[PDB]
Amino acid sequence: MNNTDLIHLIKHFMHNELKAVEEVIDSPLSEFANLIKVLQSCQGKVVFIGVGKSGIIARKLAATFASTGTPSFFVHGTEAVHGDLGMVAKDDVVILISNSGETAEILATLPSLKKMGNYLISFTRSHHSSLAISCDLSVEIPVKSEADNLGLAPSCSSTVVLVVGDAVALALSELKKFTRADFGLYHP
Ligand SMILES: O=P(O)(O)OC[C@@H](O)[C@@H](O)[C@H](O)CO
Repeated sequence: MNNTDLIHLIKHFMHNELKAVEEVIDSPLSEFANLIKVLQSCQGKVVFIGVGKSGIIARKLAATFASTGTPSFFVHGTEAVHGDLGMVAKDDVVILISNSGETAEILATLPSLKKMGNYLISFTRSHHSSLAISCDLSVEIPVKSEADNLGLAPSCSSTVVLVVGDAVALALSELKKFTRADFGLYHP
């Protein structure tokens, strides 16, 4: 493939991701106000749980929440069922990220988390997913397709969830009057 065509091929995939983000910005995001309110009410930490590429985005979002004034950390969904559920205590709020809302490893956390009693939020592509049905607040982040021809590689979905989560973090940060001086304290 010549240089100009290589460049168009790269821009094709970038553009697919751009479209997926646009689809979400153009959507009503009705439950986002309730999402903000639940997060504002959290008296403990916001614990993000995921596996695979969702889990890597969950790690980014925990770090972004923390760096902008909302204490948060990440627990991997498999490590959770091998003891790390012990990191989650009564006042913590749990956000579980799974694009399908069917990932076996993430659903495996749910019986214990129901016993533990924490407020559970899901980020999935469907309110009808197993995970979403089991959570207290389902946030639906619709993703039509992935960017690859096969539609198999998390690309559109991982990027959309990152943009959505970043915007949530920044709205909470602005709402709580997080300052440059607070930012410097956590970023020496
Ligand atoms: O986002 P869910 O549907 O949980 O899928 C988890 C993983 O399978 C996915 O992110 C993984 O990296 C495979 O692509």
